[PDB]
Amino acid sequence: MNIIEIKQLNRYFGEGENRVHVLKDISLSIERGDFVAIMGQSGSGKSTLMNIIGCLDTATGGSSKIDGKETIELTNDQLSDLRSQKFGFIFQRYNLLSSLTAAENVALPAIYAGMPQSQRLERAKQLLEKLGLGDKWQNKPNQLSGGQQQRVSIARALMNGGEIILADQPTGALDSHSGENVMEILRQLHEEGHTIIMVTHDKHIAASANRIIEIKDGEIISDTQKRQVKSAVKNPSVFKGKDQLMEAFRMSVSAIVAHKMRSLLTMLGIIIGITSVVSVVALGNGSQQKILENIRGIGTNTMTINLKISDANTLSKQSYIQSVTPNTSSSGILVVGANLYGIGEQYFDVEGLKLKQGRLLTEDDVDQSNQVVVLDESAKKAIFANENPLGKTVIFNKRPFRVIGVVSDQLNLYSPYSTVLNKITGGSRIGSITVKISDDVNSTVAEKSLTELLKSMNSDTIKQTIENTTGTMKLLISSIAFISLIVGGIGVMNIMLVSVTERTKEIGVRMAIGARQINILQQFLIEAVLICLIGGVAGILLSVLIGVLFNSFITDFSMDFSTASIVTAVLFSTLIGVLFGYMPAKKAAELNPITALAQ
Amino acid sequence: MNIIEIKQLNRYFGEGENRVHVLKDISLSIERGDFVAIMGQSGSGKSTLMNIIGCLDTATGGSSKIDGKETIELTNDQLSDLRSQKFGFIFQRYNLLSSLTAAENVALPAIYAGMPQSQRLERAKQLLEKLGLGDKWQNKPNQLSGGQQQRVSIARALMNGGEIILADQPTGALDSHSGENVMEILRQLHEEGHTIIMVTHDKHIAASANRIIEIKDGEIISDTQKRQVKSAVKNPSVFSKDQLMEAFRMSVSAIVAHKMRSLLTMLGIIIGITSVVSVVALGNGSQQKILENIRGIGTNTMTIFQNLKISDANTLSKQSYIQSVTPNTANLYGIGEQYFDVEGLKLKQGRLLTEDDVDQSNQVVVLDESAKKAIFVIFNKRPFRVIGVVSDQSLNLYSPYSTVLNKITGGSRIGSITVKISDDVNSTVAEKSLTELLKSLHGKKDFFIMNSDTIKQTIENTTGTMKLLISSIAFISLIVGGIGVMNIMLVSVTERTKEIGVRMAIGARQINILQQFLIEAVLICLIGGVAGILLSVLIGVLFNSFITDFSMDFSTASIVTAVLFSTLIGVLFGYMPAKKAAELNPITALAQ
Ligand SMILES: Nc1ncnc2c1ncn2[C@@H]1O[C@H](COP(=O)(O)OP(=O)(O)OP(=O)(O)O)[C@@H](O)[C@H]1O
Ligand SMILES: Nc1ncnc2c1ncn2[C@@H]1O[C@H](COP(=O)(O)OP(=O)(O)OP(=O)(O)O)[C@@H](O)[C@H]1O
Ligand SMILES: [Mg+2]
Ligand SMILES: [Mg+2]
Repeated sequence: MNIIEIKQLNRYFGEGENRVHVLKDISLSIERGDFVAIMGQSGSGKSTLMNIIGCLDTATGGSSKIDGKETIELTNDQLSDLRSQKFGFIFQRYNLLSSLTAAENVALPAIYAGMPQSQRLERAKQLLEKLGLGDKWQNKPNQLSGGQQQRVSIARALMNGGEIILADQPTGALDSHSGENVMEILRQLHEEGHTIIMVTHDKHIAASANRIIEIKDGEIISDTQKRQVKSAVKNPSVFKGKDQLMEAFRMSVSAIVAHKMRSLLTMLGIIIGITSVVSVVALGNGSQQKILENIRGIGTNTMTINLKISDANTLSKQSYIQSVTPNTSSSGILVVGANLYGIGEQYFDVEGLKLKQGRLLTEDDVDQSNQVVVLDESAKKAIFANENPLGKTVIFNKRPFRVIGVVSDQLNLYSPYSTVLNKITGGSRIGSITVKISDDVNSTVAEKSLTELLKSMNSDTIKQTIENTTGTMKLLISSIAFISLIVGGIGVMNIMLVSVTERTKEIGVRMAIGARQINILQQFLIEAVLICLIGGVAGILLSVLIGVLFNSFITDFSMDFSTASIVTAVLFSTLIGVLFGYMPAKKAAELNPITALAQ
Repeated sequence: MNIIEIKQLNRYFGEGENRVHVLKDISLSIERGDFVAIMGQSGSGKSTLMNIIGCLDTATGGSSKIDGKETIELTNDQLSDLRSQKFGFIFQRYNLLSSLTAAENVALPAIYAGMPQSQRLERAKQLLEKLGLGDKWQNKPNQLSGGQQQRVSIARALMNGGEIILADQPTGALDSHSGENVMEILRQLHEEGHTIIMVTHDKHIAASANRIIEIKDGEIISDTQKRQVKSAVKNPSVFSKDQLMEAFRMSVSAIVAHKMRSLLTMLGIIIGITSVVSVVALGNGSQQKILENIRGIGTNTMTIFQNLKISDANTLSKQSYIQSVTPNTANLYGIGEQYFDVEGLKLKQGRLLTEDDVDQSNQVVVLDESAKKAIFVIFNKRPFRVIGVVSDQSLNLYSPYSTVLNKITGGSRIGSITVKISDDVNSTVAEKSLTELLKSLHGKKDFFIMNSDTIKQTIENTTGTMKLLISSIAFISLIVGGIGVMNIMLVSVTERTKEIGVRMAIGARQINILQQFLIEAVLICLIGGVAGILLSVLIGVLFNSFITDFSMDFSTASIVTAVLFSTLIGVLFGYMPAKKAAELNPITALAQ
């Protein structure tokens, strides 16, 4: 029977007293196949009605039925089907996409329908040929006159060959010639079985119509028909219960290339949120190595202890003891022109004394009980003043000694324990045994692991301030990485929330021309991940370049990276940049297109 | 004679092959006061010519003279004057500011003309009345139908009473009633001496013009005059505190109109401050605890290992770069008054050697923690009364030097003198300052100075590492937040380049733009700044309360640096784009 059935349709805008009655109990039925022209004074509710017909708005009250199916009760996907294939809409203000070409803007509604890309541009190019724009098929909207942009919008509405053709003032900016051709086009579509509902003010245009309604003050005044209307059985239906993503991907790349700034800035906000978190973790762990190393080098940790060399020999065969020293001293007199410490092979490693000049007590010296002495930094300057002491001799208890090297501090003389127990004091008993406990093993554990291992005192203030300042450096690195991470995240959020919501109009258009709710989320997720995992890649390998640059010029300490921070910094900056690139696009795609088109 | 003289005027668009010839050697002299209607096929160059006449575009070649004065040769403020007082422009696409009410949009061009605010709204409301929109004066453009929007535009163009009214299809989206009413307005203004140039496709509209020109493919085909033009009398030429007080009011509304943009940008600088400050203060705090953990491992001393008198040490202790001094001579260490402060040894139980013991050569000994636990005295068949114990760091015993040189060994010559070098004085400076200070006393030798200062080394060595740390992560976190503002800022203002093109076409001067865009920055900069300096404060309070370890010790140099950097950068990027737009041709600014 009818194709559109409106009854008791009311419409309101505003809050009240700021509220206005815009469509008042208007009841209208349009007969399938008609050519209806709507006329009225500016701001009388015409466009408001057209939107509720084309499923871009939703009336406050009353019924509206397309092919007898109540529109409000349809589902969201069902409604999108109507806007894609039943309705072809010519927007008053032409509502193109400013980044797409003429042809691209025409074929857009056909992508969500689902025809091959090759078929689209040829048709879109032909629609522009009919409407006199074949010369300008590549120009973008802002490279076209208003009248041309209008005809572009016309071609779009005819791209999917929709049954109904809602045309809100489709001639407004067109000359008589261009305008007549458009009416030639619309007439021939009426003649081929199409339904036309056209708002206009030009009477010559309204002449091409069979029926002419007049609206005024939200109510319907006139109703005129020249002829009766041929009958027509309704078309079958347009309801659709992989390639969809191939297209979504192509759209998202183009979009990204179109908005070079927004895109570049966005990925650049992700780039930093990664490298900043990564560079402080690696600068933090780098300055912790040096600081702890500078503390370990201020002295060692040792455990001074029937104690024969075979005890200190097996003591050195552990992995929780890295060096050992048998000990024995002597108090006598020296001569050139005191204390002679009888020490072990590794004593200069057990106490951290470092070699200044010459060499230290080798293994041959302790085996043969050599009469060789290593001098203390102090006792070396006092005896020899500023002259080289290497080789020259000293006399301890009328017994020669050949100076072989100098060491640092914490008169003192260091000779083997075999030479003090054979050539200075005699006897076989030694004073004590000293061991250098490893840096990793626990302190109080070894103090009881040596009591056990020998039966079969210790100084550890460095080993304390090490563990004490490693807990401090932890809290520092840990709490500045947390800042930089929360910083760079809110950095992505801000630039993502802005650059996305700044295209809520674009969704409103896409929804008006057929796209389904999911079609939007597809290309906006693809837009995010595609811009986030390129910013991510650029991120992990921009901090690399920074490390190299740093480790090259900087000498104090090195920037050592942590693959945990890399992961955490990337998986966080993208998990947050994708969430805020999706959330806004979704909230827009679920708005009534006209409410999305008024932003 | 002529109010508009256009000769040889050409115009192109694009880059060959993408280049098009749009206006082709068109010469057209319009007589002052006339009423002209231009017609032609869609895209024949009508809007282009219209923009050139109104000083919104500029021709590739050929002349174009308003009141005989060449246009290109005019200054950027002389044009801005024309657009405000010579031309009233009705834009084909109506080009309203979405965030302004219907009345606000119409009065706008009167700001940059300098009219009181109470008079603007009353006239704007009246103009809307004359166009039938007095019912909707509060409505924002998206709360209006296309036609209504068109009439708001018409109203705006007539706000400054410009002599020339460049109407580009003023009646396209209007019924005949409204359209004719608009024609009644234009027809009367013509009577009152206004010049009218009107682009249209309606012929009934064109009839109401004495002169009718038809353009096709960029050339002029038709030129028809019904009656001769009424003789013309040339009109007079038309060429900061308030100006700014208005721009401020524009900035505040602009900010409140873009709540998200604003809250996000000011949040962008809030972080750029809190981060920089919170890392400078987390670092300086941990440094204190680390440098303290190192200083507590030992002191720094310079032992002057005969000719060594107690008056030497007595004068040595009277410096500010020396904090304590000690004469020095089983083991019984004849030591001085402050020896337990020189080496850092601290008191366990009992007491230390007082000034009465060393003065009286008392026979009292302070025991080492190791030599105290093993035994529990008589040193060389000479009693000694124990009095205390110390911090360990053979058997060690501590007695006065006066007791060892009198009751144990004899002799008046001591062993050495140990001084405790201060924490702030440089080391190698003191090693050469004591060689001088004591040499002035002439008591040399010895002066064979030792210096144990590895602690004083491994603080300067780690303070140089902690410096490079806090200094390079404060540079990161600063560069980070600085770009974070640039991003959010460089978008937010490029987002409104068209708003500028509107303001520039409708009268504003270049400077007028920079005024309200700077005030938009500084006003949003120094609020997020305040929000930043005191949000970091609250973070410190939260950190110092729950964390026992190192306290977050702030710096009043990073506070300044962070703020003055996050604003100077947010201001530089709120201005740079706004200024680059306001110097484009208004049409090129309107196409974005
Ligand atoms: N940026 C551009 N790049 C290339 N060509 C352009 C550009 N802008 C406009 N053009 C072309 O130059 C011509 C100028 O059109 P103009 O703006 O004068 O439209 P018009 O004559 O007012 O048409 P209508 O009557 O439809 O409004 C058009 O044919 C258009 O295709
Ligand atoms: N968001 C809104 N808030 C308040 N009022 C609104 C809103 N949107 C539209 N209106 C009002 O609803 C009415 C309907 O406008 P509509 O767009 O239908 O006009 P129209 O019939 O298309 O006229 P034109 O020929 O000018 O396009 C107008 O009077 C307008 O002021
Ligand atoms: Mg309308
Ligand atoms: Mg035009």
